Amino acid sequence: SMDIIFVCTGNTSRSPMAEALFKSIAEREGLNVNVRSAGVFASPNGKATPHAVEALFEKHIALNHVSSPLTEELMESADLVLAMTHQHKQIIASQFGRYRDKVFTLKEYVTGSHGDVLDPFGGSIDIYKQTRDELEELLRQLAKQLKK
Repeated sequence: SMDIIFVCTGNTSRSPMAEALFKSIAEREGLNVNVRSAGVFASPNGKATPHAVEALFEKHIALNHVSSPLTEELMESADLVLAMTHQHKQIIASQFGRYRDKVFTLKEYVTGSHGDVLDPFGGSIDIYKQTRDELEELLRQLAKQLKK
C-alpha cells in the first residue's frame, strides 16, 4: 500500500481534484494506493471549490472533500508527496526538510520536465475543466509508472 499525498497551498482546487481523479484511475488500473491531499496553508474548515466539484461531477466523480493542513504526521506516513507547483515543492521542503526525498512536483515526477499544474484560480468552469484534463493526463501516466 503506497501512500501518496497531493499538495497545493489551499487544498481546495488542484490537490483535491488530483486526489479524487487519481483514486478513480488507480482503482481501474488495479494499483493499490492510499491517496490523500493537503495544503501548506490550508484552513481546516474548507471545502473543495464549487468549480472543482462541478468539473469532476461532469465526469461522474464525486469530490467530497474537507481541506487539511499539511502536517509532519502526513509527511512521515507518505511515500510520495506530489506538489502542484515548484513553489509548493520549495515550501514543503522548507517546512519539512527531513522529508525532501519524498517530495516532487507532479509534472517532474511523471514527465521528467519542470512544470506547474495549470492554475484554475479565478477561472470559469471551463478553466477548471482544463485543469482537470491536464491532471487526468498526468495521473493516468502516474498510475502506469507506479505500477513498476
